[PDB]
Amino acid sequence: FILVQVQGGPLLCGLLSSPDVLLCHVRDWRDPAEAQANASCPGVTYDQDSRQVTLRLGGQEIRGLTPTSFQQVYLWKDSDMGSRSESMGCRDLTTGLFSPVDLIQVIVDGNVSLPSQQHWLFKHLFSLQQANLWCLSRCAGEPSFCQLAEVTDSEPLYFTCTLYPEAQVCDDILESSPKGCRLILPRRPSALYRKKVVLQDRVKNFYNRLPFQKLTGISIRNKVPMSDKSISSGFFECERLCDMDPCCTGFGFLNVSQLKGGEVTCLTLNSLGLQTCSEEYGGVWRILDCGSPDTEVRTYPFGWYQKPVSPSDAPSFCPSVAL
Amino acid sequence: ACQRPQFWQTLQTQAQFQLLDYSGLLLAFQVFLLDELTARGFCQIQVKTAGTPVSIPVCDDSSVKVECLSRERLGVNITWKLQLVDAPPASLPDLQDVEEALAGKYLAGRFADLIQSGTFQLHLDSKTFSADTSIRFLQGDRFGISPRTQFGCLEGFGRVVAASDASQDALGCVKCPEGSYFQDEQCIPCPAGFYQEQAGSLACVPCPEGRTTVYAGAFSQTHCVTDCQKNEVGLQCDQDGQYRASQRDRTSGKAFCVDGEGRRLPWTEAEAPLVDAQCLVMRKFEKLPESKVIFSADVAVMVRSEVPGSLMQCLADCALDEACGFLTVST
Amino acid sequence: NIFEXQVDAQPLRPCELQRERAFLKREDYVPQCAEDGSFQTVQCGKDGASCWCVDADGREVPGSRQPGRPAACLSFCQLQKQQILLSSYINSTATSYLPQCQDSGDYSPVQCDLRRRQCWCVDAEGMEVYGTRQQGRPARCPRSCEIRNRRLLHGVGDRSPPQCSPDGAFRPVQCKFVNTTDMMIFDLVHSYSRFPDAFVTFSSFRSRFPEVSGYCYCADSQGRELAETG
Ligand SMILES: *[C@@H]1O[C@H](CO)[C@@H](O[C@@H]2O[C@H](CO)[C@@H](O[C@@H]3O[C@H](CO)[C@@H](O)[C@H](O)[C@@H]3O)[C@H](O)[C@H]2NC(C)=O)[C@H](O)[C@H]1NC(C)=O
Ligand SMILES: *[C@@H]1O[C@H](CO)[C@@H](O[C@@H]2O[C@H](CO)[C@@H](O)[C@H](O)[C@H]2NC(C)=O)[C@H](O)[C@H]1NC(C)=O
Ligand SMILES: *[C@@H]1O[C@H](CO)[C@@H](O[C@@H]2O[C@H](CO)[C@@H](O)[C@H](O)[C@H]2NC(C)=O)[C@H](O)[C@H]1NC(C)=O
Ligand SMILES: *[C@@H]1O[C@H](CO)[C@@H](O)[C@H](O)[C@H]1NC(C)=O
Repeated sequence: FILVQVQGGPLLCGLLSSPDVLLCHVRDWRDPAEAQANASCPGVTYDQDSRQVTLRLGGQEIRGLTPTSFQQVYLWKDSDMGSRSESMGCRDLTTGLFSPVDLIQVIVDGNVSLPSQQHWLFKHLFSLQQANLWCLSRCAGEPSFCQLAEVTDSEPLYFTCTLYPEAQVCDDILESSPKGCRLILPRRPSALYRKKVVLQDRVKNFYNRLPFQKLTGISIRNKVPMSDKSISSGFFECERLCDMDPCCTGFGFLNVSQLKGGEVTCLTLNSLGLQTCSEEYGGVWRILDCGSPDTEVRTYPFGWYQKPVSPSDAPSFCPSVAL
Repeated sequence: ACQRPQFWQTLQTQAQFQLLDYSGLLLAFQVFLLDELTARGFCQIQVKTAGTPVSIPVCDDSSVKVECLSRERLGVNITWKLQLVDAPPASLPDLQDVEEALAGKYLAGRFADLIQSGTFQLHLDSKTFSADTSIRFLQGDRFGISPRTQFGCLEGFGRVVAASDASQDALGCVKCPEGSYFQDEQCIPCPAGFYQEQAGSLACVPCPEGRTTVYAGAFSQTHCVTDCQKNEVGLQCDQDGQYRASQRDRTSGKAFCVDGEGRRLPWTEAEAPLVDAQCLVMRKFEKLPESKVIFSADVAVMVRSEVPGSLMQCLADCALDEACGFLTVST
Repeated sequence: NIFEXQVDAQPLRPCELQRERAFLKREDYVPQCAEDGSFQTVQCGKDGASCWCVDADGREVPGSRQPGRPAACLSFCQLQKQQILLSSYINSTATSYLPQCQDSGDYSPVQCDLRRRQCWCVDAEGMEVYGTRQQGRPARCPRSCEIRNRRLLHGVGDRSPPQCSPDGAFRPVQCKFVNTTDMMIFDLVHSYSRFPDAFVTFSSFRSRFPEVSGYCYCADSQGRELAETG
């Protein structure tokens, strides 16, 4: 049954029989500015549109008679849902956007802070084929949040479809390969699918090159080798990779391992840390960190680039990073 | 409240002329007239310096106001406002030099001649709106034939001296303080439930949804307060500003527990101190008045668990039963 | 006059195209163009007997034609403001953007929507510089030489980065390299990144690139090569 109490209004008490998808969990990142028209998750909507708050719970809309606070569903776990006589008077173009993830790469630390959106697809009407398609289609419908979609069948009544943002965590080593980068998920997933990154034709930000040559305490989001490209093409890709990451604050386009000849590398960052060693200053008197000979960040167009400074902060689901 | 006064920050002159349909959106004509004024250089002051001439802007989006007086004759208000921080002190040393640059042959005398001539017309989709030869100047509620300047304050600064006696006192502007916002030449205290921390602001930041301000004119984030903390009846509060579950009376050491709201639950008042953890379980039960109870045969749980050394404990047994629906206690 | 070295299509603006075509046909009206290639807001006629104002496309604004030079013509920023406001009155449209003009009449480098919610950088012709739209006023709008350099990295144009002033404008003297063998512009952006040590001296440069010669010229404010200065 569903129980609803709009703030200082009537109290609803819906009964449920054979639900298909429980959909909104108290702990889900919800889009802060999301149109109520687009099937906004919390059913309540149009508070005082004409002094009436419509409720679109279940499949049935209450008229709206309301002058919110509590809203919960309850489930009979040991239900006869899948095994019930019908006489009791009851009642593929998107799978190509994703690529399976080798579950081994996942590290399982239950304590990680990772926003998500949970769903329960009940097994009495969902086959594993359909559940994998419902979950993937829903991830592709949330283009601002979902990068990963995992499906689990470790429960007797329902499949679990939880959508994640990017879960990859890297170390701060300036290297061309993602070997110190791991996926950290709270639980072992039966199947983990990653949306394939699609590069738009044009760049969306006019990035500013930092005057500083040395960054301390950076936070890296991804490491991509670019040595199989022209320098112009690699820079163009590095710009559009930071465009696709809502948590990216800037990128590095640089040669790493310069003592062995250098490797062209793109590093997307969600924190620039402490920026030092400007070429404009420290001419006669330098005190801060300078002179890293295993890295080449000076020659055009190498450098550290910043996404343009805006007073609007990153999406709330982005990881918290501090010096 | 008490702040440092500042000097007058702006100078202002106003003229009126008439443009020669109704019940329509005239605010388009406010932009069109400003564009025509800008095109002919009546929104800049040009100062004949030695080398490069500095340009002082004397208009904004509020400079032109139009009202409909009669058919085919619109009424136009033009207001030139000079900010003194833009007037070059090397070219206009005294404030008198600034007044005459704003109300003389380079701005207002040059505009009166243009209107009196008859050569001001506005081009709007092949239609022509020529202006009448009559021009009037505000002189403090008496439209005269000569421009008079009027002193004022900047955007974030409240007036403290009346307009009329600006000739008497030079310090007429104070910055709106930390508890305040600016509207309409006055500094108005943040209303209750709102706070502002930085002076010279245009709005009041609301408190977090769980908190409010006890009085008006709050001037810090910490001044936003919860219902528990504002509480004056002595109820103690935990961190995060939530009511402490366990309470003790002011008069007597008698101890009681309160709900999520500050309502003091009866029937939990006991002489023995109650630890907060003891009130949490009792907060999850409700005591039924006799009118809701019927005395007749039913069936009792047969739990034979280690018998205590106790209502507080007895409730706790039900609180973890998962089958107990309710219980009764004897005397 | 501008005439670039290697390009097949000259970067001529519409006024400069209409001016050249008219001078060729010995018409009595030849459009007058600004140094950057825009129409001058005042367009004279044969001998200047009659003069009128025009919009950004050279179309005569009605009612402006006059014997003698018009006293004042609205700039292109101001003329765009009129056409937007009339449009809403003529054809109901809830405007979301009204251009902001400097007191000289040109477009303000930063342009904000009426909600003051989104802002972007425009060039000297009111056209949005791509990638500059954001929440709030952009801290620093890029200049023309910096924009040209960034678009070069995105595959637009030749591979020779123009030299920019500290303010971000074009330097008046522009220098590039020409491969004398195939008579093509030398790929400077990639050669400099891969061989920075070949650029220490001209001895080291011509050791690595023996067939490459220098080509310098005078550039206009848009970085275009002035004719017959190479
Ligand atoms: C960043 O790293 C890249 C890749 O490691 C560097 O590009 C490489 O540069 C070297 C030398 O400049 C090229 O090696 C060869 O040098 C000999 C001279 O003995 C020359 O005869 C060859 O034709 C060749 O140039 C190497 O080809 C080149 N690799 C690529 C993929 O372009 C680059 O120099 C580094 N950038 C900086 C600023 O250090
Ligand atoms: C144009 O300016 C005149 C003079 O400032 C305005 O007339 C004043 O209007 C206020 C508010 O209605 C009155 O309190 C004053 O008594 C008026 N003064 C005079 C001398 O009439 C007029 O309202 C302005 N028009 C517009 C459209 O702003
Ligand atoms: C200058 O242009 C000539 C083209 O005429 C380049 O020489 C050619 O180089 C390619 C390799 O990229 C060879 O396949 C051709 O056989 C070469 N042609 C000749 C005629 O030798 C030369 O490399 C260019 N120089 C620079 C510095 O770019
Ligand atoms: C994570 O936190 C939980 C409870 O807060 C704890 O049981 C667990 O040991 C923690 N994991 C660690 C410390 O690795």
